[PDB]
Amino acid sequence: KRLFIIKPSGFYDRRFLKLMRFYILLTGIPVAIGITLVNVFIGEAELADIPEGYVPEHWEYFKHPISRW
Amino acid sequence: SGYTPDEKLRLQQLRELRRRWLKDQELSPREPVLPP
Ligand SMILES: CCCCCCCCCCCCCCCCCC(=O)OC[C@H](COP(=O)([O-])OCC(O)COP(=O)([O-])OC[C@@H](COC(=O)CCCCCCCCCCCCCCCCC)OC(=O)CCCCCCCCCCCCCCCCC)OC(=O)CCCCCCCCCCCCCCCCC
Repeated sequence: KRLFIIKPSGFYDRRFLKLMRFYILLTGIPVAIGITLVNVFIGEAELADIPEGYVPEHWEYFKHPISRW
Repeated sequence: SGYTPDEKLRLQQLRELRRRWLKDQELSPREPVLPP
């Protein structure tokens, strides 16, 4: 003998959670994929002494490619 | 020293209504229909 369980409407909370997850993932999955691709294929810079008679650009003092960009 | 006749009648009517409502709370064999 199954009975009816009286509950408050859970449709709207579930819809809000689904929408928030959808938008966050929509904007974040490309970001994570791009970060992973950049890390794998464009590694961090390597420390090196400044060659004689050469001045580096202002963005050539950082090691992460995203930070340099 | 016990239920008065008015109290007896009111309790009987309320009990009948309550039992009818509780019976109505039951589920038909198909009630949880699922969307495709
Ligand atoms: C969702 C709904 C809910 C909503 C809730 C609210 C959410 C709000 C979110 C808002 C936005 C988020 C903000 C965050 C932004 C920050 C981004 C950032 O800075 O990235 C950081 C960081 C990136 O670092 P980096 O500075 O860019 O890289 C520096 C190096 O150059 C790199 O070194 P490398 O050269 O080695 O390269 C490594 C590379 C590649 O490395 C590898 O691939 C190797 C790893 C596996 C190899 C192991 C072997 C496996 C394969 C072998 C088998 C095959 C071969 C053999 C087969 C034959 C078998 C016999 O990997 C990476 O680059 C890391 C990937 C970056 C992903 C970060 C995602 C952030 C994006 C922001 C938005 C996120 C939205 C959420 C959705 C995300 C997607 C679902 O990424 C990480 O998170 C690293 C985490 C590593 C930690 C490991 C876990 C250890 C845990 C220790 C603690 C234990 C205590 C318990 C706690 C447990 C908790 C885990």
